[PDB]
Amino acid sequence: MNYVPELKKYYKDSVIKELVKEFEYKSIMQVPKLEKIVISVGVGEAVRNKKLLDSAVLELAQITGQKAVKTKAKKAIAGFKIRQGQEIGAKVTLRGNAMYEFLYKLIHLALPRVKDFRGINGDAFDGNGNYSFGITEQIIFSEIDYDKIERISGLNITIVTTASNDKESKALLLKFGMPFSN
Amino acid sequence: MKKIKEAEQRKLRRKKRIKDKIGRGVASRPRITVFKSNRYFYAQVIDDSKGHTIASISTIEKSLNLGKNIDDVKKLGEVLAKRLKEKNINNLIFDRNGYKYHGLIASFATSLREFGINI
Amino acid sequence: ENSRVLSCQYRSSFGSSNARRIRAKSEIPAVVYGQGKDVSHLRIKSSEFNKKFAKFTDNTVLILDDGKLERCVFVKDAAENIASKLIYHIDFYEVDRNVELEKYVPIKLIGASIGVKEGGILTVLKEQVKVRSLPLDLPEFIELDLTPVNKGDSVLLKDLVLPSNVRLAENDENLEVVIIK
Amino acid sequence: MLSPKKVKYRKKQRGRLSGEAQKGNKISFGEYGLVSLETNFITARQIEAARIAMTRKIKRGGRVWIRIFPDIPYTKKPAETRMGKGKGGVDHWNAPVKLGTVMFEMSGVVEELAQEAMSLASSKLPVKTMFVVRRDLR
Amino acid sequence: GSSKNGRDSISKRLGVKRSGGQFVKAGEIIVRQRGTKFHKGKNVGLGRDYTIFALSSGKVEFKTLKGRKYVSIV
Amino acid sequence: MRKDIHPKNNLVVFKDGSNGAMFLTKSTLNSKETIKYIDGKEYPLVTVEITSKSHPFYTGQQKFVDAAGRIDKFNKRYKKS
RNA sequence: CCCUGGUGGUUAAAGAAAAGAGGAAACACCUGUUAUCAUUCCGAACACAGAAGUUAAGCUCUUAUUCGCUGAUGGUACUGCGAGUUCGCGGGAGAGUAGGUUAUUGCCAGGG
Repeated sequence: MNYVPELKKYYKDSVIKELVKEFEYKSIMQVPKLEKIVISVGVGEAVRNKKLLDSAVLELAQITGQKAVKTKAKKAIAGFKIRQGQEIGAKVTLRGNAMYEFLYKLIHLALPRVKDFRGINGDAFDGNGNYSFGITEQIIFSEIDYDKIERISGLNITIVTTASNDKESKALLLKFGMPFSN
Repeated sequence: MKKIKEAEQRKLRRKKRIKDKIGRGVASRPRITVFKSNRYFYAQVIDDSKGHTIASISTIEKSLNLGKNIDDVKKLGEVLAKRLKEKNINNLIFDRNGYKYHGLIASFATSLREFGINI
Repeated sequence: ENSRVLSCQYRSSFGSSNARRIRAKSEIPAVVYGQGKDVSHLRIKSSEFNKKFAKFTDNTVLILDDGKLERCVFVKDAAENIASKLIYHIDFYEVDRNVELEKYVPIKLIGASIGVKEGGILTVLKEQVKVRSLPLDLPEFIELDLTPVNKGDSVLLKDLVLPSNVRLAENDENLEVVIIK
Repeated sequence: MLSPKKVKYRKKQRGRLSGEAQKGNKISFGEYGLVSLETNFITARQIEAARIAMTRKIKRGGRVWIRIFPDIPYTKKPAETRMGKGKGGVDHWNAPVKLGTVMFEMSGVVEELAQEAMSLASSKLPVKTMFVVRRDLR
Repeated sequence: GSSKNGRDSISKRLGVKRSGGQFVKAGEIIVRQRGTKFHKGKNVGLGRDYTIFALSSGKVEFKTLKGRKYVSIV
Repeated sequence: MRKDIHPKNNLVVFKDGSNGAMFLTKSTLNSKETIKYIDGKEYPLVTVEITSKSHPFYTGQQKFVDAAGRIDKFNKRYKKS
């Protein structure tokens, strides 16, 4: 059995058809879809505290399911007293089935558990179908336990879509039921 | 758009570097190049002193009726060896042609090897 | 009509020294190109050119007669030495005499406007206007008197009184050429 | 004064300056120009003396454009020294002008007043000059 | 106040040693250079310091492709 | 991939305590309790108190208490002078 | 032979952008990650296994040359030599102008 995420089932069985009708696309897979979700977290203070970076990496692992990579400093800078090549950030890429499952978990479970959650700004679009927005308290995810955290942390989420514009991606996200603050 | 374009560009860069690392082929020891489509598998033997294809083979050839598996390319390499021996070429230089020497190409090359072709 | 005619004769010298000798003989080397023809190399009388076209603009058009043919040419270029007031080459761009064509033509402002007299502000939005005519009838520059233009008045493009066979070509007919606010 | 605010190199070699001008030799921003009839160097300070003359003569009538900027150091050894050490030190700044450089341009005023003002300017420069109207407009 | 500088290295005598169209035999030096000012074509080789030398007897030739100069022996 | 650096992903059924909706979602969280999903398949059940359809943002919207009707509240008591 | 794909040769960009056209075969998209294989996380790429669907993109062709690139003929600068002196003989740009340009071709495989 090719086990399939419920999001993938929902997409393939409805969303393709509604978007074809709604945007008069000539051929079927002119329809937008999702290629990757990038979860990033920038801990510049890790240059003092290694525990911060280790905790962030581990908490990302529990949140998603796959291990993270610690990015390095592209350029040595003094304003943040950064030496080139130091460990500064940590990111995870989600694709395919894991991507769909994580987005389902997020939209239905973790966005609800945010303090004063009143939707998400439906305008954080880079003009090319890529939607990036932040979450300040990772504790919204029930996966991580409260006691073991060493410092409350946030993280940025970027959703990359095959769409050529923002309208297409916003329509796809709305069909997915993404709680945009509107 | 740009992603497919850059994938193509990387393939071309690899191909070019491979070519001038292995050098050109001569009538004594010509060059064997391959091409791996989503459906088929092609091989050509080229003499660059003329730009001429001395011999060639592919899975499109109906009579062979091979597939696109390791087994099939093993048999295809056997056929290529027997076709080249009658044209008395035993030394070849193996242009992997932008691919990585592994899997299907590994089996192809080793099959040319067990039957007296110097690659 | 003569004052738009220019006499030339062909030259076959083609050298720096040769051109210097010609200009010493008080003529001007010149070339004519356009309409896909072979370039014509010729020479012009400097005194005649000075007398007739002492005020030539990019939009001046004239007639070249080699005694055997007539050509309608724009003065595409003229290599002038300012210190010695010396022309030392002319480029003539030929056009078809009967083909309507466009060209930006500058404006010339005359009169003292009542609005500016009384406290108006000149703002010359447009320094030129796209007009349309056969080559021989293109206006050298289009005049505009501001005297009746009072305060808070802009000049419409149709308001420009125009020579006979000259016609407006601007896509925006209602744009303002000069305003007095 | 008029002087560059930053230089790659503080001192540069005195070339030989010759030939007429093949560029910057046409009236561009104005109505009347002050062409030179020689090839020489115009110091920044003579430049600003001529500029004061023109601007003061013009009672707000129009605008003045300066078509040269010095940017060339002129070094001079200390007063009493011998020929030893080398390349003493920048003293003042020179601009290069060739026969045919427009060098100065004026807008707005009547031709007579412009000609007067610009002879008043020419009285303070080290080169022969000529006042030119556009010679293709009026 | 003396001169702060005045210091120059020995000239290295770079440049093309055999002109295009000349006849060379194996091993000749053709160009001495820093960097591939001229690149290698057929029948020549590049030393560890980018010297151009002839792998066989022949006649030098320079070609130009996309603005880069190539040296060959034909 | 290589396989030694990943937490054990597991299919998990998340049960809302409020609406009763259940979500099938591959969570790395080991749940002590097991539930028979609609599909006859056993999955670790995690009970979560707040979920998608029971948003105080989707369905139960904001309760604007005593903001605009300030005039009304002052009228109803202190208006009889 | 032509189309398609692969691989060269001759160099001027054989460059990108936008619009339109197709897809039999071929190419590509595309599908799954299970086996060997790969990533400083990710089947994205690489790799293996295949034929549900499509010209949408890549690709080929057609466009106003939209950007780029290329660019004469004359003239000028400059220059070798000269008992002609700003002159005598020879060589001759760059920039600009009129334009031009969305390659051509060899032999291998498939079928027209």
